[PDB]
Amino acid sequence: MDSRFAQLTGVFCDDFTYSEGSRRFLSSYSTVERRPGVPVEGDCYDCLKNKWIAFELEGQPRKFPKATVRCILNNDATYVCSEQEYQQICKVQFKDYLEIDGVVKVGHKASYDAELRERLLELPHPKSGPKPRIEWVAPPRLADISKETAELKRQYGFFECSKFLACGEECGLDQEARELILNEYARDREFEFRNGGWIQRYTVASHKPATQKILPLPASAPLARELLMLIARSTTQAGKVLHSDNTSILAVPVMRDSGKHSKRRPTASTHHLVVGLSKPGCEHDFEFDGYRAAVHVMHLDPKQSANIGEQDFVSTREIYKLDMLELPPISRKGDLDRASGLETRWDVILLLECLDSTRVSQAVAQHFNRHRLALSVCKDEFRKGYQLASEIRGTIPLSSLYYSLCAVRLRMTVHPF
Amino acid sequence: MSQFGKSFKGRTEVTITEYRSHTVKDVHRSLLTADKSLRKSFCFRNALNQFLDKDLPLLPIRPKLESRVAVKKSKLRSQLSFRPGLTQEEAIDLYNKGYDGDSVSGALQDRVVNEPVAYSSADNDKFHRGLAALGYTLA
Amino acid sequence: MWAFQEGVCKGNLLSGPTSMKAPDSAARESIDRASEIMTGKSYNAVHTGDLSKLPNQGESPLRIVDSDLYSERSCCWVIEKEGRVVCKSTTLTRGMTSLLNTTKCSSPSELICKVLTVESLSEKIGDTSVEELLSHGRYFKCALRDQERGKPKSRAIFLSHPFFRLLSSVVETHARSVLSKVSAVYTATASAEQRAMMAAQVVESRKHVLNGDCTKYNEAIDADTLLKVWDAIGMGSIGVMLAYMVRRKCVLIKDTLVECPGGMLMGMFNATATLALQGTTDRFLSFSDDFITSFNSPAELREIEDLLFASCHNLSLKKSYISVASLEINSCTLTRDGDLATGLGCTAGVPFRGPLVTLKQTAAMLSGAVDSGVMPFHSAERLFQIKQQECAYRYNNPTYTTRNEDFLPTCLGGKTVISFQSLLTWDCHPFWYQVHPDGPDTIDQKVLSVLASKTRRRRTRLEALSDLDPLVPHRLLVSESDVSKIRAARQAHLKSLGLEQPTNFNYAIYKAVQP
RNA sequence: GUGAGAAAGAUUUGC
RNA sequence: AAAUUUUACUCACA
Ligand SMILES: [Mg+2]
Ligand SMILES: [Zn+2]
Repeated sequence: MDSRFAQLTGVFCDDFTYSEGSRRFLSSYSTVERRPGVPVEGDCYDCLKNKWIAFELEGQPRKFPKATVRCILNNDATYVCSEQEYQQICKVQFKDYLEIDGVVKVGHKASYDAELRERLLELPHPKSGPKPRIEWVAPPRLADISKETAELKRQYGFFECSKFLACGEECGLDQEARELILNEYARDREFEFRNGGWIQRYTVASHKPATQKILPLPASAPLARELLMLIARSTTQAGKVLHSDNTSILAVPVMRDSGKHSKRRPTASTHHLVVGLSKPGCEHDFEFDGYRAAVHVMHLDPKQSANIGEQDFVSTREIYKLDMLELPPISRKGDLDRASGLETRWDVILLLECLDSTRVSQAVAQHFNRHRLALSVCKDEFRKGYQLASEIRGTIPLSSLYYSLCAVRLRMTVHPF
Repeated sequence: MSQFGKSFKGRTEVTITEYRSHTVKDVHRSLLTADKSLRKSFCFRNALNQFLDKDLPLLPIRPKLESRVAVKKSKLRSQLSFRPGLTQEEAIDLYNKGYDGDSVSGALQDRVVNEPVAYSSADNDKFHRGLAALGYTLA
Repeated sequence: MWAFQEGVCKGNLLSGPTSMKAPDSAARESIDRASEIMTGKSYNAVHTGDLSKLPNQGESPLRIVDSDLYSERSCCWVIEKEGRVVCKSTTLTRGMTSLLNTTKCSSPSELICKVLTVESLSEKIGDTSVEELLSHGRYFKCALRDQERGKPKSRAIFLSHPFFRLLSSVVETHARSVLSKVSAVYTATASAEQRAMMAAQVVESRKHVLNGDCTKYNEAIDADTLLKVWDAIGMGSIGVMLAYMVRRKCVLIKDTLVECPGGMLMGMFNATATLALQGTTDRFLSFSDDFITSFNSPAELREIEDLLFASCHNLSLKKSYISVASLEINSCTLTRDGDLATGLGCTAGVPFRGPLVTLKQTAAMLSGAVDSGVMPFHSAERLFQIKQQECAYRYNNPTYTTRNEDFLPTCLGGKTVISFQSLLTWDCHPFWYQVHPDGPDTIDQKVLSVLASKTRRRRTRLEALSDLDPLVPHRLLVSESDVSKIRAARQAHLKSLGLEQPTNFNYAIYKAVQP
């Protein structure tokens, strides 16, 4: 019981009658309406329902028996209570906003404010930093992009073949030949066979990054949609060769070898080795029963495979082609070649963007958008935005970055802005 | 021992908000591991079978949009359309007819939708979702 | 291909980067950057501007919205097993429930009122005191934010204690209110394109436009700046407590706790930092770490740079640039007259996740593009047809479907390729209503939602309390017996009506079918 | 395949 | 073995 709610209860019931004439709710703060000779379990009593009603604020319960009906006066101009009638009657009656002293406010000062402020004062504080010097210059020209591309080329070089990009081109093998070649390649590598599926067992890790170079661009990527769909399917269900209309791939779970109790079934964190076939003529050739094909492997974690396989090649290509300029022919190294170049290699580049889970091409595209929209940029700092080699790691991401830079160079050379 | 005394140990009463939040199964998140989840246990196949035979023959047939007006490309602007919520009596009736209470409560609140539109008509009228270029009007 | 676009293009057609890399490296790098900025050798973290312009809201009632306090997203809960601190990764709902159980409070509002009205830090609130709460609220867990376009190396996000979330909710609500009062651009009901149009309207007077982004934004917003802003807007002891918790915060990397006295841990107080900038001047239109300003002469540019330095908004020399005929804000690019810049822009592709979710999201994206004038309607029609063909090629197999009904989509064993215009006008079979962007949820969405509800972090044996009477407030206190009675009555009514489960209600369909 | 326990299990990963 | 501290855990039950 408190005296702060006297006014609140008075306006709650003004002329509300329950049976014919008698006020339904009697305020306990007024002796005229209060019932003498009986205990008071609340600030209001409903004769019709024969129950007590107690008003309290948000988060400030009062000491009343559980049987008493509690009404909550929310701070956002709304009310909550047990009975529907009380909730509705309170809402209409309290349509006028009246402040009841005893409501905590955001600016409330607690008794420990001084102690906490002193503790904050005794804690470390930052030191003012140096004022930067900013010089605005014109955005980089074709020479800077060429320099970046040449730096990448010199630092990393090129592979002798497009390892997994070559899987975008149909090999000269049929379904049965492809399955036999993949199975025999798995057998040759000493992969464990269990429950009709292949598993790659590892014991020790060199714990050093794999060699990184730049993949040359195949002539075209006709089997891009099929390759992505097959990657998705295989990484969803692994161990057996999965076939498409014109190609097939094998997803092998990679598991630790622990002896007898070694893992038998893959979990959600198990990586996969995706093995694909391409035309012969590289160091990764493999022969069996007169069937020759280049076998190329990509090691993907489950998230990487899910990202790669869910991309839409056809829709992306069409959306890009909606408002695209003429694409110049390019060579194996991404250099402009109007004599022996091919315009289909651009599709390959797109496939590369789909195969790269780091999607550095998106960073390059954003920086190139800034470049195109910019009139002046910071000196010796906007250029550094094109040097993303330290951000990524691996053959596929490196090739994607290199060919994104090559695309920027080609755009600046063929369609200068 | 009941789950109420374990999940809410030390408390005899909790707000409906907390109890509802403890059992939430109507929030969708677009994630990479979607196709795998759908394939697992043929859950999507079973759900499609169930929908085609138990839920599909209950959706009312919605009349197609007819009214449209001539429109011309214009400067980008923001179209504000105010969709009002259900009335108290309407919500009570819909609940009494067996409609899911959560959806009715969600529709109870008045809402306003802002969308960028680059087409205008002579009378400066609103357009339906995605049909501004064709001129279909809210009316 | 993005390089050979006539208009503007951010290369958003593909999904963002992802990987299973552990978050140790990113969190360690962020902490090291924060420490370096603290030493005052790399960037500026000391606020110098005057915030007296901001209005004081100290007399406003302390209001908390429980909707954002309970959620299925992750959070860190601190317990003391024997004598050491153990940080467990739970859901925000579970963390809030545990906090209320230990403190023995019905709702978060009661907890905050009790915390603000104790005689001493050592006073007991249930099984814990304010001192214990502040000690536990300074612990954070680290995770990786993947699928962020343009960031090949994923950034580190942080999961906080339920008490930290409880205080941050109030602080950010009041900061957002003050921001809305400061300018008309920060209105709650405003889209990105509306904000960009207002920005264009604001900088039409001047000649040059500086489109700027801030570098190390989270590592340069010290607890001192947050406390300064909170005191300026009048947050009382809540702001002091939050600043104290932020100053002593510890991050659990792998299996070791690292102290990070600097920074604010990856966007916990976006509104507060926006206020830290907006209260010192009116020449900027900033949203956290992204802003646009305008100027005429190099002197104005120097003044802008000084203002940015004073407000601890360190300019990003790598990304910020100057234009005369362009305006980039909130990722949205507009011409100086306010019209949308021609080109793809921020159009994002729809990955293959569910046979029908993909179609619904593609419909939403195409509707957004067509309405904005990004592409003409026939192009959207062709793209929708192509997407339907691709979905058919990807999902039309026994694994996902076993039906052959004609009305079904070609990707579910059917033979119907719906036209985009036909779908948008609701002129199709009812089965296609779920594919409409404004239509019901699809089968895949419901299946995935249920499966998620069955996950380890979210699984519970509590008797579900769903399909409630609209007239019952969600702040009403209930017990086990009460929920049992409600469920029994509802099930009895449903069985009387002959329905085993409630019938799904769609606002659009109901409003259309009405006379 | 289900449950529980490891700073922890796939709606993971926050504002 | 590879896009190299990642591709790893325990118990009970069925
Ligand atoms: Mg910007
Ligand atoms: Zn090779």
